Amino acid sequence: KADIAWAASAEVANKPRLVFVGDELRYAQGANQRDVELDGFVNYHWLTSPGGLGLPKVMLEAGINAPAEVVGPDRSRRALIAIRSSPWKAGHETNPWHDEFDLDHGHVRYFGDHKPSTVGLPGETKGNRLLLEAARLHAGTTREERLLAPPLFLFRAVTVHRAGRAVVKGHVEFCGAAIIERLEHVVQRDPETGRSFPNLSLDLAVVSGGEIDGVDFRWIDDRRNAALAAGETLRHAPESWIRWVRQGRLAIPGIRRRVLASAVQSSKEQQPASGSAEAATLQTLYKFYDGRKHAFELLASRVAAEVFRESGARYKEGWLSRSSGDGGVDFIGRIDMGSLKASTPVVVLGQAKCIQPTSSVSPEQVARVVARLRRGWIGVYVTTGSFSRQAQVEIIDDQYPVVLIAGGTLAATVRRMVQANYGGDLDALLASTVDEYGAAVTHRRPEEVISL
Amino acid sequence: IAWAASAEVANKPRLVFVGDELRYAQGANQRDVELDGFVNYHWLTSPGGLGLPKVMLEAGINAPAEVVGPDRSRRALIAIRSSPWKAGHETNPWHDEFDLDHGHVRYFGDHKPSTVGLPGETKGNRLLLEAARLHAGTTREERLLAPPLFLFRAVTVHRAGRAVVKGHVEFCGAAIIERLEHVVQRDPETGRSFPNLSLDLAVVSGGEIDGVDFRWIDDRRNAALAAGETLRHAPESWIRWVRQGRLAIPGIRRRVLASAVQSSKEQQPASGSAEAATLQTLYKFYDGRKHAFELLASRVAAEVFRESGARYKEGWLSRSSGDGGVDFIGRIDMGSLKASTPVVVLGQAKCIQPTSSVSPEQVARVVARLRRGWIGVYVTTGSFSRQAQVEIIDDQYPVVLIAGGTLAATVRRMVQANYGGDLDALLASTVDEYGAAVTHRRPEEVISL
Amino acid sequence: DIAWAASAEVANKPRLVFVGDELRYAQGANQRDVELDGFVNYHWLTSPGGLGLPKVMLEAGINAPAEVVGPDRSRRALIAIRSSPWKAGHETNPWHDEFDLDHGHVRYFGDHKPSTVGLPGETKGNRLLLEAARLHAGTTREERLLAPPLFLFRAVTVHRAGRAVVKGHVEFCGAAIIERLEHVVQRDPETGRSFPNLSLDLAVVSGGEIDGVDFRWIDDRRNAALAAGETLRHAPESWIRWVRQGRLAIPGIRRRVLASAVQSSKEQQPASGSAEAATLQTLYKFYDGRKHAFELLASRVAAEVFRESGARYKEGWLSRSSGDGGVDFIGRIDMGSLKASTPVVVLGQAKCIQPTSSVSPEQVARVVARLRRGWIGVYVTTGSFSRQAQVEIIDDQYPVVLIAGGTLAATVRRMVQANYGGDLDALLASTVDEYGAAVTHRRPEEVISL
Amino acid sequence: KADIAWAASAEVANKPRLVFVGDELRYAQGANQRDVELDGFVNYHWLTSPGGLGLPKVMLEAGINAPAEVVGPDRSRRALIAIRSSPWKAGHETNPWHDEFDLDHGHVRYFGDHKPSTVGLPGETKGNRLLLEAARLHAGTTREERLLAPPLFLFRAVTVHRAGRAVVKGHVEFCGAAIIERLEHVVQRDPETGRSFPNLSLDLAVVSGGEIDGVDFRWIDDRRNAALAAGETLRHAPESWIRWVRQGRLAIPGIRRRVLASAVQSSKEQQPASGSAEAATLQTLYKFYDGRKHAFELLASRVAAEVFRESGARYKEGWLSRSSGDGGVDFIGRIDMGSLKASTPVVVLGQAKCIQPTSSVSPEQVARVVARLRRGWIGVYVTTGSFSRQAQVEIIDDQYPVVLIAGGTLAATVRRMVQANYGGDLDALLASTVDEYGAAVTHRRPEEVISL
Ligand SMILES: [Mg+2]
Ligand SMILES: [Mg+2]
Repeated sequence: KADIAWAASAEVANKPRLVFVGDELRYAQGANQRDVELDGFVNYHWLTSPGGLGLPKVMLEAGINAPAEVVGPDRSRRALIAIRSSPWKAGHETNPWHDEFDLDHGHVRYFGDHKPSTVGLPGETKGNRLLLEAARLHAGTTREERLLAPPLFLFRAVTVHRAGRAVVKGHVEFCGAAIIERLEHVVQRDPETGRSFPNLSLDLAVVSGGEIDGVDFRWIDDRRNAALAAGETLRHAPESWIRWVRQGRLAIPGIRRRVLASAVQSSKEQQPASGSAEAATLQTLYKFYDGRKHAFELLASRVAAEVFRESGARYKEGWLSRSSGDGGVDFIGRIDMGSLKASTPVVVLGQAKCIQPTSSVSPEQVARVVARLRRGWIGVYVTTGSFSRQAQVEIIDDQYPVVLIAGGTLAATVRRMVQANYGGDLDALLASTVDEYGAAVTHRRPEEVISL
Repeated sequence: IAWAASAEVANKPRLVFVGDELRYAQGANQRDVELDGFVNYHWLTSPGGLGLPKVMLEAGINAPAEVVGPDRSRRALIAIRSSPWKAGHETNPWHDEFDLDHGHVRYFGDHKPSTVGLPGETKGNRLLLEAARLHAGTTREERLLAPPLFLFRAVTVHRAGRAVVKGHVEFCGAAIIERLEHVVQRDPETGRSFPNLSLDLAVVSGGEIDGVDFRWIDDRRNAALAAGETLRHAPESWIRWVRQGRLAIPGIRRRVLASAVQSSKEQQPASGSAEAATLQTLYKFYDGRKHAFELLASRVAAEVFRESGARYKEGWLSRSSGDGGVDFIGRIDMGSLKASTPVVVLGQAKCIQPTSSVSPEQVARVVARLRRGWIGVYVTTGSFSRQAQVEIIDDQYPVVLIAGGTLAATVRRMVQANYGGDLDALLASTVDEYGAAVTHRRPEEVISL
Repeated sequence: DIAWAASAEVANKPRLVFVGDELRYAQGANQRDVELDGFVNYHWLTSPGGLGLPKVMLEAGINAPAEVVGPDRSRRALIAIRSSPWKAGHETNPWHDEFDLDHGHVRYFGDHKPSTVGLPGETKGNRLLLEAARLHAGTTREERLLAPPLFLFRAVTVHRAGRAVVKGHVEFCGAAIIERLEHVVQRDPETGRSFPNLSLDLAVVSGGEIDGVDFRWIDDRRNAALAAGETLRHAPESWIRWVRQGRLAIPGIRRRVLASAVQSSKEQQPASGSAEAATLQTLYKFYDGRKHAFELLASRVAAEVFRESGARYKEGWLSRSSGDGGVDFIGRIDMGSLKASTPVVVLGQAKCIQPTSSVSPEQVARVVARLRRGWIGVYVTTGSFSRQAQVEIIDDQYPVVLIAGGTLAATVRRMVQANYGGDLDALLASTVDEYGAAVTHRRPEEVISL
Repeated sequence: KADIAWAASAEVANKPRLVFVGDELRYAQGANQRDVELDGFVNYHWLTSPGGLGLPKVMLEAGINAPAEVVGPDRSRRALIAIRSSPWKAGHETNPWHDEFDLDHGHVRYFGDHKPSTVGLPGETKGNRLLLEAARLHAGTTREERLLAPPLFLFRAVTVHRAGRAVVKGHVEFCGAAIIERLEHVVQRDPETGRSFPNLSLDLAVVSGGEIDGVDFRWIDDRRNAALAAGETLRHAPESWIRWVRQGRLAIPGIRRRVLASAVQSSKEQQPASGSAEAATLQTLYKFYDGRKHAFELLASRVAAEVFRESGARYKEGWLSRSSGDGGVDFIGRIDMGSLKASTPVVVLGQAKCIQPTSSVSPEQVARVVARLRRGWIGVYVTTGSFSRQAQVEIIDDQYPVVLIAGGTLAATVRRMVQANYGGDLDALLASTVDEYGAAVTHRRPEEVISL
């Protein structure tokens, strides 16, 4: 009876049990601990506590959860804290005290479980007590305290579909492990009685799984192990959390989870391939348009036009704002979105800047264009050089409606315009943009492109 | 040819469209029409042969001599000339404000820091006061004498082939003085403050033609003609003003929309079309099925956006809000492949009788939700009210409109061009095979997937 | 030394009271009983018998114990204030105390009476308020240490044994710092007298870990053997922070209660039979036919509402003299330094509907849609705003100020009582005769030139 | 005898004495009331009280002045109140609570005559008593009370030079007629003696002259005319004033004097004048925050707060976006626009930039802040330097809702903050920003400031 129960624990201790952010789990009431996948999804109780360990379940009810206080040769320890929130609304805001999940930037604001009927002060409820006691450890200035600091695992109630219909109850979503970076006392007004009650407000920093966005659940097996030390649990623990226990609060901005919407391109993958014809072509473009910026602005307008038409959308070229000097906007255009005789106008603000293909564009120069954009307006930045990482990061993060055109796209679109209606001769378009054509500035308001 | 030439001038209409670029040269001929690729200004104001000198148009306020008639004396007209622009450096808070699309222009008088005394000691402002007194109105006989104000702005042009900066102007309609004020301006050169005049002006609607018949000027410069005899080549707007007064101003001002307003008939399918029948069946089906009609709306809007080559990608709905109306979310990839930028598409739907129209506020509920980088789309079985379209165009609301006509048209080719069946399966699809696809996600998350 | 046991008990036992606590207030009650008639004894909580100190009287208005003489200075321990809001719609006085405890803001008026001779304030209350204001704006931490905390109390109607009972009970509303004190001129609707008085903006500080205070703070402040710097050991963290930093602490120490900003139709409308209700009736019955005169009135009302804060508001124009459209009127709010400030274009919409009717989210959205970047909106109505409209304004974060029946009626009451001497019909006539003249056809952006 | 006198008074009553805003008047206490021109300038005493009237002088001593109560048949009334503002330091102000003139916007911030050694509440002094008795009528509840209201005529001591020789004393200038828009309690501290004292602060609304940029002094003659009733004294009053008498509070935001002037300031104008105490303060600021970025961000948060408080808006302290590194947004606040009952939250984005006081902020740097602004949001840029002219014109043209705080504004605001809270001790403030910039940093989204 001992050899078997031990060999099973060793068996589950050998195999890794990974979870990932977004993983739909099946949280069933009275579920076993053997079924690896219940009802199509990975079973919760098995993932958190396999049957091989011989350990009881880690309940995940609405609010704050925690298993028994782990007593050990190390010290008294809290294994972990399991958090669960809802999304179904039935109110006015619905809540001024609603839990906010910013997983893309690794930050979650979560509110305590103090009820208006709770007789006492935060936190007489088990949940808030666990939260305070853990907060004291997360605010630890030593490794001896941060080792004891129980990991807060996040879960989110999700609606899961199958073949037909949608199941709202019975499923959860792993959101990650987090550090308690701030705790506050708040006052929430219960609308049922119109009476104010106190509560807790946690600012949490979600740590990123290295190298892939996930967590090995054997770490929890380590935490729950009453025969282990606090330092003996950092074997299957993510490197970020380890770096937190090793460093402190100063490691937070470096280990905090970070997810962008779209991909970011380096200067090398924005510029054409080294040695290719497009490289020498871009160099000749930088050499030719170094003296005159305006012809480069006209070129940029035409290029932008061909780029917007490349997708399929109907584009209408407007004009060029300036004839001398510099400004925030260099050229104006318009995009008719939809079908013919029903399409809606979208003003296209354009900025062009000729620069070394090795050089990159600063985010403030892009922002000088973004700032002029009103509702229903989009932008386009045309350059010979590349775009800095922070530029694209700020664009993606803040959801900036700006089309980026670096060396590569410029070279390709121009090369397509050299073959289409230029007849191979590039100096034809190059010189045509220099004289005659460059005199047309129109000099009108940007929103007046709609009228024509 | 003495009076016969002047009578020959009174036969040929000299219509001057609002926006016509004119050639203004120092010592320009009054006989030659076209000058340097442009219509000569001096000939336009004074054709020569009328026995009348050319109406000068120097910087700011101009006016010809007083006109002596058979009864009473009248001022012919007032010729204004401005000059934009400062090449990306608008400097004056006392700059003239031109809103021709709504027939409104605010113009500032020509008092100068050097000018001693109060406005208008200066000739221009003096003329402005004198005219404004008549523009006040009260009686129709008093409005009858009020001199029209013709507006011009110096526009940099292109002489046949290459650009020319100075020596060219641009017509800007005829205006009524609706407000006179005294303002104080600080001269940047000196730093000291000087008084001046500020004028709110209503540019009247031309009527059949946006421009005006310049023979009106000739009639007003005609000494033999009386005041009430000068209103024959004048726009009906000005006549309505002389009749009524300051009350007729809202209904006579120039009104220009960037686009055209469609009627209910053209927003609906042809009266005898099969698509009209399918539309009627659509309405009869989704009368009490809002959610299904909204999923359908998501699909239809998706196919409409797709029917252009534009890289469109669908998403979800939003029936979670909290007693809030349902809206579908989509996303468009803007520009070429790789060189692309996401755009969130927020759409709403309303199944109404094909005869019924959508109010401006209902569309505005979609417009309001739009953050920068978003576009809206409204889908309905009925039509769209005039005022809604007006507000969308005028205020430049980025919202795509799909009436019953476009709806039925796109739906008709959305089934028997891919389904391999009929409309019934789709009507059942939006109910059963669609179900709940709203989720609890913000519209911004569609660009993150 | 024998009573020093009870005194030590008092000094050692934390005596907490929370914002919203119901206290039994009886003048003849003793300071030894902790409970009286079902509720906590006010006089015990404020001045326990173990201290042997006199009672802290809570007369209606402004109260303060005799000056406390310390080894260093002579300080006023505290200033107890008892307001009496009483009514759901309000009383008859246009200048009544209003509470925004969910945001730690209280508009409170001085005790200057119509029958008061001289300048504000020859009355003891206003005098105490000014003497307190001398310290609440202390130029040093030492001065701020002497500053008497304002303890707000507020008469209420508790639900006891005999099917609820009015009077005899007060409500603790927190400890306050005087943000602002200005000269105001009020008018008694009944007597007809116009008199000066003091208008005070008060900041109810955040309690921190608890939503209230420890009255041992008051015990320390009343202790004549303690220096002012020795009395902060039981004071709120927000208060200590204020004493240290001064005015720089106020924006971050106000009490905040996370509560639904959505209001019902009953809250937005006056009481069933209040003065504001009759005012609203006169307004609706008057402006039922003509919408433009009401647009003018709404312009004035929006102006007053924005000017309450002390903001730099400048009127613009009225859009249309006939017909209907998206925006009814235009104004502006200069924000920043007097030398270099940025203007905020204000877009207004007026709609006179049945006071029982509500404004739809689409009707609000017609206004919100017109808002450019840097622009703010305002919607004025005789009716209310639907729940969903407010929900969408909160959700999608619409920069729009909502002025419904109650706010309109109250504001109009103040305007009438302070400019036309209680003559509503004069104001109405002025709106009818002057609306046509206050109309321009300018773009909203042109308001910056004003 | 009687013929000449009565004809003199009649000829004064039938002749408009127009005085414009900015006019320089010769003021001699021993001058006569006959000469209309004294020492190359207009005689003050003649202008304010012509000899033909036979009325006593309207003395203009330093501070607040008022003639004897006019015993009219309607009742007793005050003719007017003549304010004289002592200084123009041209930037060399040492007292933070000096009177501020903004005549281009018809606003004047004025301060009472309460002295540090004054015993009693404001105002036991004659001046403050005059201002309070006046304010009683300026906020008159009826048209008649407003008819009784004595107009405030503002005068500022000026240095004149008509021959090429500057004369510091002896001459004053007209600054229009004003309405007491606001009268509030305030506490000042004389930096000299170091003594703090209470006083009155006033927001004055200089009214629009209408057709003329000034007033006709026959209005004053009529108010001083004891034979005239109060209602009969408006015959030569400005239209704005009559409109105020009729309407009341509702007229004020529409009758303020307005002067159209360029909002663009030079680098010299955005900086405190050289040789001033304020310039020394700015020097100390730049020198102290030359290496500190985030401390300067905290300080900038505080300063922004104070400026918004000056505007009258209710500001709410939010947080700092980061404790380390750089970014677009440094600090976040909130403004509850409207009244207590009816209001809306306005998110405030802030950016700090401790550059050289001679260095100017580029359009791209400002636009990096503007680009982050949604609707219902406002921005604010705080710098030790100035803003480039191009940045300013880009702000004005596209109407960017951003508050500009350059070196001068910053320094002045800091001087007032220090004098009013730390007893003139700047080190306390600086150390406060250095020691508290770490615990003010949160990783929340700017929209979360509505919950604070
Ligand atoms: Mg309206
Ligand atoms: Mg910074």
